[PDB]
Amino acid sequence: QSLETRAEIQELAMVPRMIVTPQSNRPVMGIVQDTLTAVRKFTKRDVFLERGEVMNLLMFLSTWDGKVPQPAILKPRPLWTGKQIFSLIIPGHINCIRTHSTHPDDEDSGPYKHISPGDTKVVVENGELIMGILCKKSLGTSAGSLVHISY
Amino acid sequence: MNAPPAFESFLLFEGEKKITINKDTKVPNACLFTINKEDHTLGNIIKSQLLKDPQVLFAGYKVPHPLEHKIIIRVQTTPDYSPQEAFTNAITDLISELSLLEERFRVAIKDKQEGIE
Amino acid sequence: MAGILFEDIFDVKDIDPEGKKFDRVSRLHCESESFKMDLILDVNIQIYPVDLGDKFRLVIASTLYEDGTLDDGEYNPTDDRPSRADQFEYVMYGKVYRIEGDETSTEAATRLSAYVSYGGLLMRLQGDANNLHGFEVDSRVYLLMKKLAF
Amino acid sequence: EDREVLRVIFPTGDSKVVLPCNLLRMIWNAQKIFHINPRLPSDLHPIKVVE
Repeated sequence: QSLETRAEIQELAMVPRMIVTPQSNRPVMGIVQDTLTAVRKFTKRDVFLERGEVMNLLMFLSTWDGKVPQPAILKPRPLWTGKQIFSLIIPGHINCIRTHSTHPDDEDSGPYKHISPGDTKVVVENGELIMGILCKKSLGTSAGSLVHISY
Repeated sequence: MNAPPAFESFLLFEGEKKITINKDTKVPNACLFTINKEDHTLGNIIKSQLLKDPQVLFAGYKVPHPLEHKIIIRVQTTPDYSPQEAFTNAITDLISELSLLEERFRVAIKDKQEGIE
Repeated sequence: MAGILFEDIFDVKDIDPEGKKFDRVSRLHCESESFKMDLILDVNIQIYPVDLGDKFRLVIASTLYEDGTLDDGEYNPTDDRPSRADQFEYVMYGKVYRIEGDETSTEAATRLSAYVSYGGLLMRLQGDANNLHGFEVDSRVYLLMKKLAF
Repeated sequence: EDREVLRVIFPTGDSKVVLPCNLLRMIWNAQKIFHINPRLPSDLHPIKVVE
């Protein structure tokens, strides 16, 4: 009911500030439910979008610079890949590694068999998603997660 | 109770106007059209007529919140051609396709059928 | 025309390594007729029906529009400049993430591997002739695939 | 000497400790932003680093 208490809430208690909890120095909140399954399904390497679907998704984004990126496939027809569109969402230059650790790939020795792009590993650089499916391990409330690196 | 009267879904408000145009500053030559009291029925069609046009660089619409009757259309064109003209033309063009569709339909009904009325 | 980073005519050794295989995207395993360069590459098999017996032409370029840069992004469908080979049946755009050979030894720096990513479609090349053209750089490199020969 | 002390700190020999400021992630940012070529010779004198 006052400006002092409104100031005290805005500055101290407000939700974008309750994100990484000191309860166990990992995020308190990450992507949940239905969206999380839809993000898995979306980042797979086989997803491709026509000019219309990309424009529609771009239209729903917020900080979008306004410059449609070049589709990963120019010919025979324009196609954007899933990871690519995701890279517009990832902030300025947030950069993780690893965090592939779902069932996929192998229980540690298979990937060292020279890295044959088994596609699981989640690599991002300069804030642009280079490869690999996103999941609870990347986006979840896990200590090493993407949401942790943005904050 | 807090539920709007259902007619408030489509009647324009006396202090409102049907369309509003605001420039975008992020990129040169671009526009943002606000369509009030309209829905996917209108929004989705205008998107497709604009994308048909080859001078249009970008076109898209988004209904900002489901409980809130309003759509926004972002369109961007080449410097050589105003984005507003493409929108006006896109409607007229669309009006023409539906008119031809209506004439062909009535005539098709007029084809040797019985009980047509 | 683009300054050519790499150029060769490749033969397919196999279309399914490990054999696990999947839809739309498929991983080719290839070998260059110079028999001094190796290639592993994903392609959209749904829009570019590859065959095991097929002999492909592959080109790698740092640009498309004559020589000047294209780092504008923003694919710009309105361009019409015949500067592009565009003559090729399959073209991809992408970034290089790793490049990658033994250099620890005496003068080493001999034999080399490049890893490229085309929006999540991965590529790997081994060589030594591409040593002046492989770079871990921003989104710039294009893969042009054509003709599948005869 | 630090290595020897550090063995006494962690007799169970675990490699995983909680600390502020992710040094690997910052260094990794330095390479990515300055566009440092891993092959080209670096332009850095070691004594500047130690000091």
